[PDB]
Amino acid sequence: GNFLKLPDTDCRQTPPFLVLLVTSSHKQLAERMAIRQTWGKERMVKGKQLKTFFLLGTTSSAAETKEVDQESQRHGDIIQKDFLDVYYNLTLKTMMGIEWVHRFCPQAAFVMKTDSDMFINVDYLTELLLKKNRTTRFFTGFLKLNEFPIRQPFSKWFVSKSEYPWDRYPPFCSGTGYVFSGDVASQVYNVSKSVPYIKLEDVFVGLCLERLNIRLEELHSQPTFFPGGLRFSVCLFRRIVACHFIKPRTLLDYWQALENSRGEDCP
Ligand SMILES: *[C@@H]1O[C@H](CO)[C@@H](O[C@@H]2O[C@H](CO)[C@@H](O)[C@H](O)[C@H]2NC(C)=O)[C@H](O)[C@H]1NC(C)=O
Ligand SMILES: CO[C@@H]1O[C@H](CO)[C@H](O)[C@H](O[C@@H]2O[C@H](CO)[C@@H](O)[C@H](O)[C@H]2NC(C)=O)[C@H]1O
Ligand SMILES: O=c1ccn([C@@H]2O[C@H](COP(=O)(O)OP(=O)(O)O)[C@@H](O)[C@H]2O)c(=O)[nH]1
Ligand SMILES: *[C@@H]1O[C@H](CO[C@@H]2O[C@@H](C)[C@@H](O)[C@@H](O)[C@@H]2O)[C@@H](O)[C@H](O)[C@H]1NC(C)=O
Ligand SMILES: [Mn+2]
Repeated sequence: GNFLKLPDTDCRQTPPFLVLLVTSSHKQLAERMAIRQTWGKERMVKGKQLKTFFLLGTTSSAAETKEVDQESQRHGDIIQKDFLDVYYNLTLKTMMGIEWVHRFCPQAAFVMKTDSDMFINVDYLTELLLKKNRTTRFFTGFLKLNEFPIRQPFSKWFVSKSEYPWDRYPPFCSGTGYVFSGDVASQVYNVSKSVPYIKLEDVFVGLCLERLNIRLEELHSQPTFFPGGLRFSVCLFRRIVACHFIKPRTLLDYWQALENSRGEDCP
């Protein structure tokens, strides 16, 4: 599948319950280390297996290439293919992770694609997934159902009429963090080449899901995904799945907070 790097893992021997696919660029070593020491730490969660992998492309920098090679050797949790790792190549990065699930971890019950600047409560997520009784063609996160392409020309998410010619986008979930049943990876990979390309990964995936007639669903009666970020509180963070706008130092402090208060009860 042209994977310069493959994780040292065997999903047939121990099928994971939840696989985390984390996007980060080569220089963001601090982010990856904070995740590996916090919510990305592999463990049983209510007896369910959690695995964490980092999606990376390639870089022109010889120094960064070397560092990432050493990191892969030392940690074995990097999935890599030869594509220029840049913001407007995030669609390739996403499709690489989905390809990895399809070819090497079709046993995964659930897969979460997430950003590096995020806080994820796998405990609460696992609890909600076990409660949802939705194991096939399932896809959730922060639902974006009536979106219009951004035509403001210097905007990060700007798309020309040539890049996306229609007035509205299909349903999709924030690329900050979305979750799906493992089977969906195979279906998306399968239809990927037939769907109109878009440089925005979450929209691209939304196009594929629409082609597949897979409808987006809310994970819970209450909001659990926060692309806009949140005011921090131990009690609030115990009852959410994902929060954006979290830098590495902050992530470590939040993880420590939750550890320090483990054992107290909340309203
Ligand atoms: C996305 O990554 C692809 C693959 O690396 C980039 O395409 C290559 O661009 C390099 C220059 O960096 C050329 O030398 C190659 O001929 C291209 N190869 C292919 C297969 O296209 C592409 O430029 C990247 N996208 C963006 C927006 O930077
Ligand atoms: C003010 O919030 C922003 O509002 C725009 C619409 O006006 C849009 O909903 C933004 O979400 C982004 O939408 C992009 C496609 O247009 C998508 O590729 C990005 O990943 C979205 N970003 C987030 C944070 O989900 C929204 O931020
Ligand atoms: O070349 C790049 C640029 C960004 N990212 C990742 O893509 C996600 C989105 O980037 P960022 O948070 O900077 O932007 P946002 O989409 O929250 O505006 C993050 O996990 C980044 O680490 C990446 O893997 N490669
Ligand atoms: C998930 O299922 C729980 C167990 O209910 C039993 O099993 C499911 C698969 C159905 O066949 C149901 O008719 C059975 O009684 C429920 O307690 C729980 O509410 C379900 N969760 C949701 C979100 O509906
Ligand atoms: Mn981000």
